[PDB]
Amino acid sequence: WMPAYACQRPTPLTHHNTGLSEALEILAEAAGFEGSEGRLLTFCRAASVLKALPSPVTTLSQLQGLPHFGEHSSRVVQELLEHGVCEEVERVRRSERYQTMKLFTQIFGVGVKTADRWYREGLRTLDDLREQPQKLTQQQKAGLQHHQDLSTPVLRSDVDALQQVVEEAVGQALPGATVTLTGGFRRGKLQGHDVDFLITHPKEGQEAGLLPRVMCRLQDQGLILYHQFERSFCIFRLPQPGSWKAVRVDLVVAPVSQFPFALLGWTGSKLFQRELRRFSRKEKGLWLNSHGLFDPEQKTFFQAASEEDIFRHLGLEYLPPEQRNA
DNA sequence: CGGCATACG
DNA sequence: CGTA
DNA sequence: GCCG
Ligand SMILES: Nc1nc2c([nH]c(=O)n2[C@@H]2O[C@H](COP(=O)(O)OP(=O)(O)OP(=O)(O)O)[C@@H](O)[C@H]2O)c(=O)[nH]1
Ligand SMILES: [Ca+2]
Ligand SMILES: [Ca+2]
Ligand SMILES: [Ca+2]
Ligand code: NA
Repeated sequence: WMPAYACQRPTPLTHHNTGLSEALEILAEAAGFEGSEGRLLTFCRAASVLKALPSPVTTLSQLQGLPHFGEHSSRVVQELLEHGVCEEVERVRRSERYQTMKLFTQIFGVGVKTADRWYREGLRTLDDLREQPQKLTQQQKAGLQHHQDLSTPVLRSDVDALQQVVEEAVGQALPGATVTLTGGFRRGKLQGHDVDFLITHPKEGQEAGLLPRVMCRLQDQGLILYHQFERSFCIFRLPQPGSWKAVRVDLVVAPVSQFPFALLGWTGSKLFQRELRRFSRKEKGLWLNSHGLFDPEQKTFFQAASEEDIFRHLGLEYLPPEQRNA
């Protein structure tokens, strides 16, 4: 019926079980806030299964045979089908622990571990953090200062103007270098919390040393509100009607030999990529990352000229980015 | 039961 | 530890 | 939490 790995099935951005998937993803998120990566994965995968279905789930019977639905996830769906609400999910939603971990981890520079420590220390609100700035890293100070802007979704309409600014700086840094939009926008999203760009050059090796040159030029243009190599996680100044707003932008450089692997990895979704790497390793005996695909028996790397090549070498039907919304 | 993606900053 |  |  439906295969067990999310990389084996198309997953569109919009689907027929939105409410059920959102409920499961609350439990997934809450598991992650408690450090239970296994439970987070199962709830994420069960949610993703529903996203891949061709029609709404109406009755519990329709979960029989679907992968990743056991007693717990099935009970969640059952309660939503019978009452429109799942008591467990609602308890999580209104819990002080969930709400505060959510608010803290949403800060750029704050992960689960930091948020958990703050929570145990008694901290609960953004103003609690602002009042004791001595415990904050420079990254976290920037994420806290910019938090309101960064909490607002970026529009696909904003992205093109920003891509052109990046292209101009990239072209000065290295003529002929290219900029490719990746992340959720490449999967078709009309909004997102940040913009992702992948940079390369058609002559292998010319990209060496490129990212610092790009960042220096963007900084000289006054566009960088914050930046800390081949990956840069920045906060950019983006024009707005009569003003501007802070936006998170990630820049990545890859040599053209690795570009298909980097494009695949940075286009996501996060669950899709984890499932693809898991499939590669556990079903095909091959090790996948954003740089390449390694056969550990022959000790050789697969040359890829396209994403299509990578799917073929893993024995998977090709999925365009818009069907990778696992 | 073991496993749960895999890097870089 | 943070980030993707 | 679930799969194999
Ligand atoms: N956020 C995130 N992305 C990750 C991780 N690991 C990983 O490979 N990625 C890759 O990085 C890509 C871009 O990260 P992102 O957070 O901007 O993802 P996105 O564009 O779908 O999210 P957004 O729509 O909220 O902007 C993901 O789609 C995914 O392929 C991870 O742990 N977290
Ligand atoms: Ca089952
Ligand atoms: Ca993004
Ligand atoms: Ca990103
Ligand atoms: Na964070």
